[PDB]
Amino acid sequence: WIARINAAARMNGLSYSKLMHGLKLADIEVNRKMLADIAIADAAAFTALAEEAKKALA
Amino acid sequence: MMKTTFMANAQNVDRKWYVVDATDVPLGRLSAVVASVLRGKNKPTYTPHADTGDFVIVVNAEKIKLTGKKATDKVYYSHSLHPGGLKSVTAGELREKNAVRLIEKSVKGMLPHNTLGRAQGMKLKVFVGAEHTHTAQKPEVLDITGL
Amino acid sequence: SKGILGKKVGMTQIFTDNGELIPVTVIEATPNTVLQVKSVETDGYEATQVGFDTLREVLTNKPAKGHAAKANTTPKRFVREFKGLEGAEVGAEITVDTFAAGDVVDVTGTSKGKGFQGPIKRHGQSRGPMAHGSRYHRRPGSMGPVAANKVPKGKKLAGRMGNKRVTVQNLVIAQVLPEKNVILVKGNVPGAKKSLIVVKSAIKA
Amino acid sequence: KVRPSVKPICEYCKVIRRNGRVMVICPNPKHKQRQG
Amino acid sequence: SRIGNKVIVIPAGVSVEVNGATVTVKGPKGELVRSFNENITLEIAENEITVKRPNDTKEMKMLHGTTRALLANMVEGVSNGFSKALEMIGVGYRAQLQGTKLVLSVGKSHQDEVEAPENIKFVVATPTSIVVEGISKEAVGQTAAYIRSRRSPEPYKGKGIRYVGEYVRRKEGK
RNA sequence: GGAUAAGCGCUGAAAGCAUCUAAGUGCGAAGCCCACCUCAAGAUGAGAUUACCCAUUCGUAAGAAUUAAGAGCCCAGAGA
RNA sequence: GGCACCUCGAUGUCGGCUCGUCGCAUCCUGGGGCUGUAGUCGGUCCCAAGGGUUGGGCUGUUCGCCCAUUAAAGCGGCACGCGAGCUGGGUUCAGAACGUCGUGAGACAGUUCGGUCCCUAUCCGUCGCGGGCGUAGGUAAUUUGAGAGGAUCUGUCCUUA
Repeated sequence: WIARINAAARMNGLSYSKLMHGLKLADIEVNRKMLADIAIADAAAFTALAEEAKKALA
Repeated sequence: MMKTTFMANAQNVDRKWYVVDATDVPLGRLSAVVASVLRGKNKPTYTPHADTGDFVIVVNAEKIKLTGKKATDKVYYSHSLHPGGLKSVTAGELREKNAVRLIEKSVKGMLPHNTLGRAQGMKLKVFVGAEHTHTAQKPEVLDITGL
Repeated sequence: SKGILGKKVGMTQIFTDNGELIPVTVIEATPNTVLQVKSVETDGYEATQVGFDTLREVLTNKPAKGHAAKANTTPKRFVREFKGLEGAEVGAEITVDTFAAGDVVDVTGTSKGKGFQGPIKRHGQSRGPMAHGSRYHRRPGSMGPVAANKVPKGKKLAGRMGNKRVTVQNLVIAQVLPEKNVILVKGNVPGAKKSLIVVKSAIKA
Repeated sequence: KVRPSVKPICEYCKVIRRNGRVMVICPNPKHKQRQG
Repeated sequence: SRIGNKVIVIPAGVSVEVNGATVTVKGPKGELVRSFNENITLEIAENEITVKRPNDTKEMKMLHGTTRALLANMVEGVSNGFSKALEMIGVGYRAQLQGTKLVLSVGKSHQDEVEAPENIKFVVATPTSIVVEGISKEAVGQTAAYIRSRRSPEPYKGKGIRYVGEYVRRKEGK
């Protein structure tokens, strides 16, 4: 779960620790492993929730 | 409930090719991330039996940014099974001759030591001063940094 | 550079000059049958895979008459190599009278096949004592130190023996008294009965 | 020559860490103090 | 220090290429070339040289002060070109000229020679008194070291090749 | 041969000197490695070269069965 | 020496024969320094384990001694190397004897004679020769060489003089 999601996060150049850190910074979602399950075909869910984390670190 | 996992790769694998080089790049910092790509660990599709073994290409492999006097005190070893089997390839030596196992033995130290690790680890693509060969397929140059 | 394509007929002794009884030997000195040069480009080495011994129809093969393909004519039996070359023709070349590596000849043979032997018989350790109420004689000795639960390799202990080619150095004959069909050599030239004795020279010289 | 505890012997001597070895430079062939 | 702060004049048109070790010096020997420091912090000035420092620790300033001495050795090395002291003291230790790889005669069952790759400019004044010429002090001193490398002097009487000072401390016996 | 250990070098730098060293350059051993000989592509990366057969019949999907080039059985004997 | 932690439903413990291997605190051969070394011969240490490191007499036994030697006559480790390889001179049966001790039964490593050492290789490991497959055709010859081994020693005399 976490390995493939830091694989796609690292494909966006993002590291798991600051991503998750942006997830605690982030919304009501602290949802973990379904958020790992978006490894299939989710630039919208994956990179957009990544942008939610970008406005959570921001 | 039960099968929320997904391999999505364990038959339908990918095959991609990467010229990866810097003429002088340090050995460890190149080595573990080219290890990561030869896993395909950076690819978002990991399976413990993924076989995302990347075509990890290196050319022009003359130099490590060699910190300290490592070309004088790196010295390697080996042991033939004949008793008293010390045979040592040493530090700066055979770098200038054949800097191949100067890399991929250390990437054997990188890899998961198993049949898949020896699969892609024994599917490296290694050139030391070259413009390599067989660009019939499509190669792509990967990064510079240690990321 | 040494077309020494040939066998011996045996081992003798003759006085040659100012008397000097010398253990003397010979090679049959059949005409050399050397193929093309086969330079470094197609194959990184230099040598010639020289053909020899002139078969009849039976002992051949379509890669043997088919070696008279990429040769020109006359399929042969034996093929060796010689690095150090002159080169004349693709298939068959010039005979015994030229010598171009040295007269301390470092002669190469394929030793007499004496078979499986005793432990001493060529491994040369001490045979055990006979007398004085001890069972131990004709058995080579212990080999494993106790600190490992192993035995080492490397120590010669037995072995079916004899078909082992040897390249002995500096066999001593001068510029050979030739013939159409002789080569004088000296004494215990290695090999066996009906064994080809081809030889390059001066590798320690 | 060899003594690991190098202390000065002749006046106007020199103490070197040549190649990481503390050798001794004097004008006399008698004492030429090897570090060890 | 008190070297790199000071200046080295470059008279007679030394013709330096400022690129790298490409620094070439000009004299009666002509246009020769030795080295640079590494490639950097070498401000080759004009009519003199004022090589700057990037920092003043013993790696930083001190090792281009090294090359103030080295390009100094190019300047005054090419200015004439010279040699060291060399005299073959011995009761039969004679030396003569055989072309340019010339004869030095200890008395061994081999015969001794001198070879220089680019600069002998040479004279045997006599089998006692010899001198060579080179341009680099390094080439000179390693060359005269090669002269030392076939017969050394003694602690007992005059042998080997002379350098004007050795403080011989000649031992005795009997 | 080359890299050298130890040791001995030139120039040199804090330290204007000095200084075999810090860069930079040498010399230097039965050590090491290559070179001398042998085993050696099951060296799975399984090499590279030389030649030959070629590209068959059966729905052949699957295969099956010929058969080339051969290779072998079988026999004789030993240089083994 | 000490230690009692495995070994009492078995860890056979001397010495030797055979067969070795490594270590270096290097015995010789290699280089180099210093010398209270004129050399010759020496002392001395630094780097060095490539190779080699004698044969007999006596001592069951180590150590040690003698002879004659060479390049030298190294030191150790390895179940004081190795008994499913071996011997059995040594305690380590029972005998018998002495000396000495104990009334005695016996004892005291104090001596000495004699004294009872099996294994038909299953695995791993060794040595040598094979089959089955592979090396995107079946073959048949050729070799390169990734790698692995072997081997390395040493006088003597003359010249230089």
